[PDB]
Amino acid sequence: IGTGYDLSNSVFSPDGRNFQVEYAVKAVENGTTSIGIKCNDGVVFAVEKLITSKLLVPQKNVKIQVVDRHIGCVYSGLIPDGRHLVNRGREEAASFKKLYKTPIPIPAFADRLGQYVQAHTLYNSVRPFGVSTIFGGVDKNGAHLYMLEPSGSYWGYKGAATGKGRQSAKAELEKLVDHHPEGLSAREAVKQAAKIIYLAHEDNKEKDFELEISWCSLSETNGLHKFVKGDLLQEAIDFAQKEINGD
Amino acid sequence: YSFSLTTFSPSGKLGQIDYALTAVKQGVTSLGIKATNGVVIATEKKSSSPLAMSETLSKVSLLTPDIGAVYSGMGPDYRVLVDKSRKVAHTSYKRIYGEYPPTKLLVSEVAKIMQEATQSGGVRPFGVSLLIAGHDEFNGFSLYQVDPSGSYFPWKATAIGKGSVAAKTFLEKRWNDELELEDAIHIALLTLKESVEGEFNGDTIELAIIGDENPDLLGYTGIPTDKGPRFRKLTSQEINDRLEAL
Amino acid sequence: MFRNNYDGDTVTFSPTGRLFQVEYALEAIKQGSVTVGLRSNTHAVLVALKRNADELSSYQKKIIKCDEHMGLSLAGLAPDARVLSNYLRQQCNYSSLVFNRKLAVERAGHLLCDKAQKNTQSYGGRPYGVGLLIIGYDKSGAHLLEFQPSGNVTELYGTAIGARSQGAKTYLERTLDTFIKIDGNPDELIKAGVEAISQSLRDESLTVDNLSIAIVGKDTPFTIYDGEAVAKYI
Amino acid sequence: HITNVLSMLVSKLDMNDTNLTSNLINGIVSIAAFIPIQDLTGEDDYISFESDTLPLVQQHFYHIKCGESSKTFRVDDELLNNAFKASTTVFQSMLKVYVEKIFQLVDVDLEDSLVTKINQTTMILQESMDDKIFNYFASLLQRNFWSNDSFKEKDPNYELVTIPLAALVRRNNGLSKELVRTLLFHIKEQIKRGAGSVRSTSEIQQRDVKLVLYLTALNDVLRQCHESLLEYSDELITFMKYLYDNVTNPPLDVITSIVIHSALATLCTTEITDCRLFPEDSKIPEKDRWGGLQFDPRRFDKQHLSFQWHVPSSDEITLSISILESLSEYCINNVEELMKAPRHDSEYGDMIQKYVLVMTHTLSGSSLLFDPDFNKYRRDLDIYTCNYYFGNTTEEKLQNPQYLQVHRVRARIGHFFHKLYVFLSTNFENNTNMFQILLHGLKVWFTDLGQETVFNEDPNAFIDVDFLENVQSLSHVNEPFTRTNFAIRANSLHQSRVLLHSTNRKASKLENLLLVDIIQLATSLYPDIYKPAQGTLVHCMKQLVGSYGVVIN
Amino acid sequence: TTIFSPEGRLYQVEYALESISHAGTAIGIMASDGIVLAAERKVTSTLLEQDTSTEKLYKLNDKIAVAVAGLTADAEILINTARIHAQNYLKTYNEDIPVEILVRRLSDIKQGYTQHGGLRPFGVSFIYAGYDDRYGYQLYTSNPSGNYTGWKAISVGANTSAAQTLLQMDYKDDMKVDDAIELALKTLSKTTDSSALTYDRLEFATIRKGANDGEVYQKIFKPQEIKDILVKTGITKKD
Amino acid sequence: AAGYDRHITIFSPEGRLYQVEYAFKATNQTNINSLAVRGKDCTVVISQKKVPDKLLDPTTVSYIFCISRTIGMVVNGPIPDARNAALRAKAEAAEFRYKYGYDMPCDVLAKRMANLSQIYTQRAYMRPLGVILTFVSVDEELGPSIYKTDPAGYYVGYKATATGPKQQEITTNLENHFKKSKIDHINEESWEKVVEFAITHMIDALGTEFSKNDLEVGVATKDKFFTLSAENIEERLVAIAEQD
Amino acid sequence: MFLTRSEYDRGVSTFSPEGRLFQVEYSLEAIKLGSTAIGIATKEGVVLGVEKRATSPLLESDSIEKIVEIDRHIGCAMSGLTADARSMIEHARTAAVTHNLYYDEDINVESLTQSVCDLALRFGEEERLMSRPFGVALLIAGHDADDGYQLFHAEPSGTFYRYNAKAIGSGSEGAQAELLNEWHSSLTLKEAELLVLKILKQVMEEKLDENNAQLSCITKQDGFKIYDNEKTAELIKELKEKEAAE
Repeated sequence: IGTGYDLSNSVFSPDGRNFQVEYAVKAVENGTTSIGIKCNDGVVFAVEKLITSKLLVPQKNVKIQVVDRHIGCVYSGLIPDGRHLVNRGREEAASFKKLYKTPIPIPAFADRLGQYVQAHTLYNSVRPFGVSTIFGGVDKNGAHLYMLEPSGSYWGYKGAATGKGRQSAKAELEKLVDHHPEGLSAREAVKQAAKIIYLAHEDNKEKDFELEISWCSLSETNGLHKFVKGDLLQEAIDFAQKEINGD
Repeated sequence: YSFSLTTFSPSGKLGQIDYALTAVKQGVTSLGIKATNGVVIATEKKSSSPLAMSETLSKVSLLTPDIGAVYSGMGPDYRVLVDKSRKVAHTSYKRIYGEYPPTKLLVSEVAKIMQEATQSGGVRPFGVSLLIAGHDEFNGFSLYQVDPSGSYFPWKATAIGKGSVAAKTFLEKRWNDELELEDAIHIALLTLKESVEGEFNGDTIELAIIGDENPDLLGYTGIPTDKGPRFRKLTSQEINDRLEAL
Repeated sequence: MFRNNYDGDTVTFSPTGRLFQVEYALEAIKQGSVTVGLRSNTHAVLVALKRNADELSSYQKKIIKCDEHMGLSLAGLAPDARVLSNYLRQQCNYSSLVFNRKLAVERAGHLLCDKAQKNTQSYGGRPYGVGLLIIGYDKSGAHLLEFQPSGNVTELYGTAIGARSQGAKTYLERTLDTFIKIDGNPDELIKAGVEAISQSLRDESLTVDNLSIAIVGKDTPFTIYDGEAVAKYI
Repeated sequence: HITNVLSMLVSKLDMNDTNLTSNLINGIVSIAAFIPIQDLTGEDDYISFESDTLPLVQQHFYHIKCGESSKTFRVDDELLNNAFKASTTVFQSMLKVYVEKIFQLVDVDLEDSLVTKINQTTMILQESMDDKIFNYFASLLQRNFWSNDSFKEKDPNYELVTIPLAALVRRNNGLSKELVRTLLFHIKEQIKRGAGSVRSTSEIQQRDVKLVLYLTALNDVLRQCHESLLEYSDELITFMKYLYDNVTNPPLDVITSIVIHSALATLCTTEITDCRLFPEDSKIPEKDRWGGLQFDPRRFDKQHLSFQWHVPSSDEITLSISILESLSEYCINNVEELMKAPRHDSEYGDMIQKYVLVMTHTLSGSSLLFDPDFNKYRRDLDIYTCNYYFGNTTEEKLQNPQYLQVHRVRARIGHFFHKLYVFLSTNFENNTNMFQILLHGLKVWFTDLGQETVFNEDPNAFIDVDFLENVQSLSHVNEPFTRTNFAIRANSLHQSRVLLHSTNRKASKLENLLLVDIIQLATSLYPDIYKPAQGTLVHCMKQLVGSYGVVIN
Repeated sequence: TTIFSPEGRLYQVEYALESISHAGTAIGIMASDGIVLAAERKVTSTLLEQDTSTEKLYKLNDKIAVAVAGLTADAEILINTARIHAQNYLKTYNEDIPVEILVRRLSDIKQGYTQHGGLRPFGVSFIYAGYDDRYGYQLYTSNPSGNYTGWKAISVGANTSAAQTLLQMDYKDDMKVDDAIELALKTLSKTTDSSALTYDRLEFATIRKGANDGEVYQKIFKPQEIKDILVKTGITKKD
Repeated sequence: AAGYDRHITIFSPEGRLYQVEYAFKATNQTNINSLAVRGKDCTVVISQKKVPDKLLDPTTVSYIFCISRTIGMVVNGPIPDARNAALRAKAEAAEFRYKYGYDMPCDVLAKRMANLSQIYTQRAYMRPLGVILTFVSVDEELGPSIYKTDPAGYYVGYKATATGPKQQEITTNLENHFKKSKIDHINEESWEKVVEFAITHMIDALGTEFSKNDLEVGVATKDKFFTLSAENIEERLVAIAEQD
Repeated sequence: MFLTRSEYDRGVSTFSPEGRLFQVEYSLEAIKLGSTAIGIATKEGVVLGVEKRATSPLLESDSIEKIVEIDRHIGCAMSGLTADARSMIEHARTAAVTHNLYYDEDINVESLTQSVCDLALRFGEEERLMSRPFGVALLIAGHDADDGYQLFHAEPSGTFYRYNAKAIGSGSEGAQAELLNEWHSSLTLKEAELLVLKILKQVMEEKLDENNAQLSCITKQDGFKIYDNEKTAELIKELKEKEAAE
């Protein structure tokens, strides 16, 4: 005669699902659009950053976070929850590096990151993280790209998209992986990432934006995660513009 | 801070424990009988699938070499009480007196564990009733029932679970003060033959006795002082041989 | 007539992913008097209007110091603005003792976010009811952070917080190039803030007692002005 | 606006929120009870819901939500009638989603009140359909039934699919032959796969759930076959024997024996076939009938209210007596061959229980053929004229040899329950469940003369008169009802006369022998025999004059 | 949940007092030279082991006994705490525990379970009995509230009111232990819900002095001894 | 909604912990069927692999976990709850091997994990995990073995246990094979025939053929539990296709 | 009358849609229900005064002293006395002495006021936050070398203002209006005494006398002193002739 199952976190609804983890993904569905593209030797991250006033300081308000050194991280939804899950990831990788004297495997950073998020789905004394993360890097097995939910679910991907523009972004990511079955290059992924992001901004045409991009390629950046700027950024902006102005 | 569970209902009843006796009343029946020279405890094994190997699901359990237990109710609640009951026998009594506790001292300690679960915030009472049966040099043979309340009772015979009222009526009708252990085994096998949900044979039925000492089962010779286990769990072949005498 | 089921606890999510208690914690910022924060390349400034409850009553404190290189203003909850400012001063001292730097103000932002997000995630408390403008100067230049109590922050050239602040905010936004260049003449960066805050006074007036000014850039450390110190700035 | 709201309500039905689902189902059945689920479009090839209705709905809603009154809103009667006619073209996709939601509710942990309400809305929808929309829904309710993924949990809501299939068969007798034939093929397959061949008591096993589905679907469909049963009667009797030979699990015996009840019951029961909102696809009210005539004077018209009834045929009673005497002889002879060489085996008891259970469900259903006053023969003004088959006069009843044949069988089953009571009290006097089955057999044998008292109140494939009276009643307004409600009120009237017909009588020596066994069992030392037997004793005292004197003696 | 009713009264204590008002009757009587305890036991079970050594009546040390109305599971927690306190006093002072010190000790624990909201109170009423040199033969009662009182004769549990009236008219200050045997048996036979009193329905005990000047002796009667005081008293369910 | 009865692990008037019954519906959230069987000297686990999105890496989708050298499990339920329970089972085996100086039996790990589930099934502030755990090994004491554990904390041995939303068809076909063959294991001397037998049963039960990337396999012999790659699965699918 | 209830009323540790904490706000409304207390700060002394309710003759005065010494240079007026008022005052006493023995000098009145407000933020004795109220309104008056004669209204919220003059208890509106219409930075101590008596007269309903009114002042030279009934009487006589002199 009532639905009190959605008010609290350690509770299954009649169907056997945590409704607070189902409402925490709604906080992600409101978020900034962001993607990660996985290459034949690396991972590219790209984000459309909405500039709600000119006062927003330039090149110091940043949506791409560098977890450890060989891994990158872009998140969508409640911004405070991504910051908290970004600081814990940095602790996780720093612990593994002091103890094992090697960089953490990306599959292992993902598991430690996916056990911390599931622990907040256990107890009514806490709420789920209202953020989804895309993270990935180069290790001794090469290129890994992961996406992680409010639920604690995570899988590896060829390309991953989150936030408001995710529909249009996923459909373009499917075109990429279909045209480039073997995979796309490092320079082909940055150009195509800019195209996907501009095409996702067609949902919000009046809300002006900045594009922010980052590398992590074994050949272009020696396997370290690094920012994409200058001429390679302008060459990506011009590809995005000439294909969206498709006349 | 408005914190407790199992508070009093206005008619002078504890409520949550009453709901815990409805979980016990839904379990596969178990029963116990005391004889002149031994005791019997018995139950049925209900398979979740016929692919399950019910040599793994023991329901009748050794607490000390002269004390046995069986349950009705929630089996998970019974695996956790049995291992605390075993730890209690060793730590409270064997390691102070160099001999195992009686079947009245171990029943009190099991009941004290179930009482503490009624008088708590944070915890539900147990969903099990336990029959504990045994022998001691000065009390002799004994059988007791313990309920979710932490109330314990000495019984001549008893039953708990679905078939328990028809079992308790058969136990009243058949019990007499001169039974022997082979007689009590026959009465217990007859009582489970009425309560059985599934097939009746030596594989579906659990049956244990506390009887004479068995010096074979001590597994080492040279010390007559040590008489050897009174508690013996009937083999599936013995149960099928007695089920041929039925 | 329009009851909300999902705003009782800080830990509940709305069916649309909102944390209503946290959005209500932002509406507490609109309960304070206006404060304005702005920066050039070399200075950051705070100017704050202070209320009283009666003409006999001493005006409320609005600017707080954490260290020689940074401090804050508070348009929201005063007794809860003492919790965050205590923790920020504790962290400035921890940096000088445990790391021998001084706490760069971006790092100060990350620590306030962490503390506020903890309140936002656990049962048996409330969101912070206060918004902070933090101003500072360090090796990376003149800096201004708007902390919002949902556990978030942003780097900004200027902003206004408190009741009727859309006026002052729109004046900074119409007069931005004016204040971002100013640098070595800090008194015009103060007059830029005093014009901005004057737009939120609806025929209320600045007075020697009603207004407080604070500035922190280059060598000149974090300092506060009151009484005749703010008379030359009326 | 209404068919737009109907599809919005149906698509919003929920498996988690049982309270929202209850309030959506109130709206769906209230829409269904007043509206014909019919396409009104006049072969107007220009009409569409997306091109006429939904534009005007958006304009009216936007006008109303701006702040204007609906009195300011102007539109042509041409656009309004096109938008209304277009509103009626949307019904077949609403029913596709409805059946799909019904199959998702089969697995939910629902309350009995909401399961019953869901059956009421599903049947009120069916009675509101024209033959076009209903044929689509009937072919939609049977395709999903065979091709489901929807019976997974420990204890499924079989009623939510099987009461709808039986309501299809109530409206159209022609559907039954292929549905019953296909069910019994799927039953035979599950018995060959080993369903019902592992013993359990008090629970249906998860290996048996599909067999229970097809058997409960068979029970419900058979209860609505009426005269369509004549066609495949021989096949069903030879299948019933097979079902009693091949499954021996105690929980399945109650279900497999209820097949005979439902088969016999259809043949001799008098009841409403037609509850339709508008009849026949062929009555005089103009297509301007979107409210169910509720506030018109012609709601009461005899040509609107020309109901059609199952009144039993001579061919159906001759089949009923033939099924009865065949399945009772079968069970008597089978238990009598176990009365030689008893065993204490768990099988031996479950076999005895099966045939005794089968002999209780041959007395149910054929219950409408028995007659309380038979023992007086070897005035009487009955004001309530419950519809009997052999006639209301003594003169008529005894001048038909089928009346004597029916009574002969009742007596011969009753004498078998005494022959069984001496067997069970001498060999098995501890064995409670076969005494509980015997006491249920004796309860039915004492109570169900000329009326059905078990299976009277449990959910079935007729619409509920209290539910449709709660939907259509309005204070100080006289009979604000539609044809469906007038139909089930005429069904309730005959049903009352049958249940108001007095069964009080004087014993014939067989009732005394069996009442003395009930008094013995009421005095028995086992709670599980005495508590049932005392309840049976209360009921058997109501049936007999002076019975309290015999009990206290 | 240990909150007051608006009259300044505790709902949980009242509900625990409703529970003990069903819980079988117990009588205690203080003669000039000993104390008698008796309790009536609802044996509706044939297979329950009568000739079990205790249910209603218990020893707390060598000169103190109790009768229980209420939950036996609750009573046994308090009884062990009292036994531990009696021996811890004897260990400290080399002397047997005074009855007032122990009766009120169990009255202080039972009050605590009524104040904190995480604890339900104890559903038990105790009729204590004993001897010490400070007073002599003492009879006390204690109930779920943590109230305790001194008596010359008292009943607890079911049928308290009928029993108090029967005690009041026959009790004399100068009576002997054998007169208190008779009185407690008469009272229970004049109060019982069961048709007549018998040795298994009855728990009995005494706190006499015996023949030897240093003795005080607590015979908790075995069933055969109870059959003798039954046939001597004229209750006499005898062949 | 009946108040706290439905939202915490406490008894209904009936005696039902709604926190446990609802956690058994969570295990079917994957829409995955898994199958396990014992051979003569091995035990095998076959699991349906769902990768609908083109964008996933199938090398990161896995419901099979290596618990130690000799023991492994399949999980039915959400992957966050399957990775939590796998990490416990890894830690419990490691601490047993240290304390008792021998390798943790499958029976002991299933009991230890089932005792942990009884906590969440009694403590009101603890919820039962939404997973079923299906442990397999070749124990030196019980040879090939299968042990299954569930949200209520009830565990029992098995010779062919299986968990999934279509598990009843697989189980009913397994019961009919064990009924005709009458041995309690499949009599193949090498694990390749056991896995092929386990892919013949899941094809026949689920009404669909499988590609090498639409199937999973596990191979528990003495001294090793290990997972097959898609080409080792395709060798078995090729041998099934060579036979029929 | 017409009802005006919201859904945000009665919320504990919760913000309304405006951010309003309604437990601490409804606690701040109790400054109209107490007995009247008034403070007047000046360059010469802080004059504190309270209306006495007439007592039973059996209740001895020291039981209900609503002007109190915290230390020789600090005192509280309360509009109402509770156990929490004595808790605030005895925390203030213990805080003032613990300051003097740790820092070798007398406590600043601002810092004492903040320390009693920190007690209120803790809710007595987890992050100390301003969610629920504690105790009652204090007028804290005192004198220190750094910030001179100071009158603080310490509220149940753990916040305060310094006032030049403040009234609390049932004269608040009419008193504060006459105080703000009349106060000078030129008030002498004598005129502060006649001013507090003129304000008291006007609220009290009764004829003002040395048995219904109480006076005190903090002076730096004399310390804190509660005034003698004979001294308030000669002051009240002086008020009579000052208005008769018009």
